[PDB]
This record gives sequence, structure tokens and C-alpha cells, in this order.
Amino acid sequence: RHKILHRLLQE
Amino acid sequence: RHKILHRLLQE
Amino acid sequence: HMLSDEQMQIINSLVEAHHKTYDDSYSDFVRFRPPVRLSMLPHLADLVSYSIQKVIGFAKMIPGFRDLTAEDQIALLKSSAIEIIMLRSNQSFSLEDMSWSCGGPDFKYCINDVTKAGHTLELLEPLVKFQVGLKKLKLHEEEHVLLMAICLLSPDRPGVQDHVRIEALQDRLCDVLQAYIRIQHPGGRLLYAKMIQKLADLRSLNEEHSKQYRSLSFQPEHSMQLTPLVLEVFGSEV
Amino acid sequence: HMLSDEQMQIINSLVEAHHKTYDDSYSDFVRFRPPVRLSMLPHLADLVSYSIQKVIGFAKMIPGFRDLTAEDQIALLKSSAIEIIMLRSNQSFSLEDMSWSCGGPDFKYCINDVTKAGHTLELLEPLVKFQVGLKKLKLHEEEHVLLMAICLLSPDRPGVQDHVRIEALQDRLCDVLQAYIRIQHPGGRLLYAKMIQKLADLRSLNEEHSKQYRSLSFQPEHSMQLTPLVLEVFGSEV
Ligand SMILES: C=C1/C(=C\C=C2/CCC[C@]3(C)[C@@H]([C@H](C)[C@@H]4CC[C@H](C(C)(C)O)O4)CC[C@@H]23)C[C@@H](O)C[C@@H]1O
Ligand SMILES: C=C1/C(=C\C=C2/CCC[C@]3(C)[C@@H]([C@H](C)[C@@H]4CC[C@H](C(C)(C)O)O4)CC[C@@H]23)C[C@@H](O)C[C@@H]1O
Repeated sequence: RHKILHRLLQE
Repeated sequence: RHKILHRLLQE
Repeated sequence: HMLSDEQMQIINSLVEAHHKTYDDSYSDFVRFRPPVRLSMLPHLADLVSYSIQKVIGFAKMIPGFRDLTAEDQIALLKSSAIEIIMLRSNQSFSLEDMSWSCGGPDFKYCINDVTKAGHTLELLEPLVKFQVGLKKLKLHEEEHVLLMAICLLSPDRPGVQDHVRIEALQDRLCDVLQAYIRIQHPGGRLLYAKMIQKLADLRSLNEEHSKQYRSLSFQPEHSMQLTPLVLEVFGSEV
Repeated sequence: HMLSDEQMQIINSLVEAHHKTYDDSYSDFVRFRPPVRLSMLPHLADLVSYSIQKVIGFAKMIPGFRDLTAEDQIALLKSSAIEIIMLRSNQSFSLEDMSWSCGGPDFKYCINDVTKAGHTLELLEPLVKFQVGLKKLKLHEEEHVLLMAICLLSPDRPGVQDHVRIEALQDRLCDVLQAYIRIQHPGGRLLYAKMIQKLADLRSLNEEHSKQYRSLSFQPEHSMQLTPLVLEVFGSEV
């Protein structure tokens, strides 16, 4: 879930 | 599934 | 009295974060799908999607936000995104034209423009009155970014797990703000209370947007014009 | 001999469908996100997403396609979309410049442009050689649209349920094509065989694209630049 959000919070 | 495809095939 | 070193650091972290994530040149706007006069949905979806990325990066320099669990960060961003966007947009809003002036005439958005992106006066009327009231408060840059960080680290959002911790960081930011106003803002003796009420306005704006977005995201000929980020963030995906 | 009335009707239905779903002015391209020299991903994603809508509408005037179950229609479109797009793009491809010329210089796509949209020469080399071979076949408009309708109504696609029926419509279109060539195409005595081999080329192009798209759709900083239609159609959502 929330593939892009996760990505943009890492780094 | 395929919400947009369905829509664009109807009408 | 005066502000502690810790509060000065927080203030400097916040405004540097705003400066890094907000471009007064608005020059990236040429890369959105162009506006047309639901003709404005593609351009405005791109604008919001771009703004969501900025808000994520701003969040990302908020001291302590990162130390929260990734789920809490997603919860906080999903429910506060449209409010931060409404808040940050006040920097382009102008009372002289009653709209948002970002570029030339193509990138000026009046009420009729947003109408043609699937939204009614039920949202637009309180939204523009919100921008008007907030612009007349004439906030310092420090208060503006403080307000955005306070709005995002609200623990009364659906989905948050560690209320204790988020409310704690929200409290420390409120005390920095309340202190900065009383020390460095002449005549701000009632300003903070009004800012806290602006937050309440944002909640009512949030809910009517959430309603209107639902009705447009439920029609595939319209939700196909949105972006993946917009759908992920504004959807009830959980 | 000559073509039956039924085959003339099919031909007229097909070219009218192509004319309605393909704009030689390319004037809608100004509404995509503009190209920049993965800098070309946003513009090219918009181009493909727009092309998918066209292909759906073209499919929609193919006699008998609609009478298939909605699941068969989705199966046929999902696996054949990129092939129809590769096929229809030959109308803008030009051997003089070895690229696709749609607008002015902004809307001309050479190999380096597609490189900056996340694709390697492993796809681009056979793709451009495909466009070259297909353009030198100098197909009549009737053969071009016939080939697209035959490619889409292939029953050897994953997911199709009524093979019998789809193969039947595909067979009748092949016989119209084979007959139109032998009657109205001077020296086309080996043309049809070569067209059938172009279809096989499309399958190999399809698979390498499907591979390269996977690797880019699996990186969220890239798949966020795609569109909802592209993700739905090119994803393995089933
Ligand atoms: C987003 C920003 C700016 C303006 C924001 C505005 C002014 C125009 C109308 C907007 C874009 C609202 C609309 C409700 C848009 C149109 C459609 C879109 C969705 C999310 C699809 O409902 O929301 C959201 C914030 C509103 C300009 C600038 O200050 C940057 C800032 O981040
Ligand atoms: C799509 C069309 C046209 C050109 C199509 C092209 C030429 C440039 C390179 C394209 C767009 C291919 C690339 C592999 C693109 C770039 C990225 C995108 C995805 C699907 C993201 O991989 O595919 C697909 C068809 C290729 C122009 C015109 O003939 C209309 C036609 O429908």
C-alpha cells in the first residue's frame, strides 16, 4: 500500500 | 477491475 | 522574555524547509499539462500532484517528523495534504485580483477556472474567503511555516497510531509559535488564537473537498485525468 | 474475381473508424505534458495514454468487436494495445528523418528521445527497423487498417475466453485483406505473407516492451509519471 508515498519518504 | 477500460467501452 | 536556542533552530529548520520546497518563480508550471478555458482538471491535477511532492519534502525537514513510524507519516500526510496545499497557496493568492497569480495570465487561477475542474462554489466560496482572511492576517514567514508544520503534525487525524508523540511535537511547535508572536510580532496579542481558528477552517475546507473529490474520483472519465500520486494520497486506500 | 458487398462494408467501416480515431493534425499533442530534452517519460506517457483511448475507439467500430463479452474486449485490448500503437504510429514515421514527425520539432521523436523515457536500444533498434520495413511495404490505407483490426482480434492472447468467435472474426478479416490485395493491389502477390510476418514482429516487440515497462513501472519515482490508463492497461492487474 502507498507505493509512491513510501518511495518519496525514502530517502 | 479495469475501471477506466470498462468505462471507455461503455458507451 | 525571549526565545530559547532550541526554538530558533526549529524556526530556521522550518523556513529553510519551506524555501527549499517552494519556488517563487513558479517555473516548473510549464511542465504541467497546460490550462484550457472539465477543461482545467488536467492542469490542476498536475498542480496539486506537484504540490503534494513539495509538501512531502517540507514535511521531511520538520524536526522529528522523520523519527515517526512510516505509517504515522503516511497517515499525517494523507489527511493533511490538501490543508497544507490550501495553506501554502496563500503565498500566490493576491487580494488585488482575488486569485492565485503564479505565472502570467495562463497560471492565474480565478474561481471560474477551478469550477472547470469539477468543484462547486460550496468549496470555492469558503476557500477564497479563507485565503482572504489568512492573507489579511499578514503573517510573518516564520508564522506561516510554523502554521503549516502545526497543521500537518496534528494527532487528531484518522489512522495515526502514536498520538502521544505527535501531539508532543505539535505542542512544542505551538509554543514556539506562541512565543515568536508575543516577542517578535507587534500587536499580535490576538493573532495566535486567530491562526488556531484558521486550522479549524481548514478542517471544514478539507471535508467539503473530500466530498467533492469523491464524486469526481468515482467517475472514471474524470479520475483518469488525475495522477497516480493524487489518487494514492486522496484515495481511501488505507 | 471481386470483393463481396460484405467485404466492402467491412473495409469502409474500418477506414472510417481509423479516420475518426486518428488526427493527421496532431493538434491534441499540445495538451500533453511538454517534451523535455527520464526527461521524456511524462510527454511520452501522455502520448501513449492518448493513443490507448484512440485504439479503444477504433476497436469500437470494428464490426463484431462490441458483440464480444466485455472481458474478451479487455483481454484483447490489454495485450494488443502496444502493438496497435506501434502499428498506427507508422503513419507519422518518416524514412527521411528516421523518426516520428507529428508536430514541429517539439513533436518529432527520434531514438534518443525515447531513450530518455526509460527504454533501451534492445527495444528501439527492432522498433525502428520494424517501422522502416513496414513503411517500405507502402500499404494502402485499407490494408493498414485491416492489419490493425486483424492484430487486435487475435485469439492467441492471454485471457481470451471465446477463442472460437474471435478467431472467426479474425479469419473473415484476413480473407477480406487477402482478397483486397489480390484484386486492388498491383504486385501484391507476396504482400499478404509479409504483412502476416509483421504481426509476428509485433509480438517480439510486445514482449521486450512488456519487459522494459515492468522494470520502469516497478520503480515508483518512474511509475508516478505514468497515467491511470497506462497503468491499468499495461499492468498485470487481470
Ligand atoms: C497548489 C498551489 C497553488 C494553488 C492552489 C490552489 C489554487 C487553485 C485551486 C486549487 C488548485 C484547489 C482545487 C480544489 C484543485 C483543482 C482540482 C484538484 C483536485 C485535488 C483534483 O480536487 O484540486 C486545490 C488547491 C488550490 C499555487 C502555488 O501557491 C503553489 C501551491 O502549492
Ligand atoms: C503513439 C503514436 C505515435 C508514436 C508512437 C511511438 C513513437 C515514439 C516512441 C513510442 C511512444 C513508444 C515508447 C516505448 C513509449 C515511451 C514510453 C511509453 C511507455 C508505455 C511508458 O513505455 O512507451 C511507444 C510507441 C512509440 C505518434 C502518432 O503516430 C500517433 C500514434 O498513436
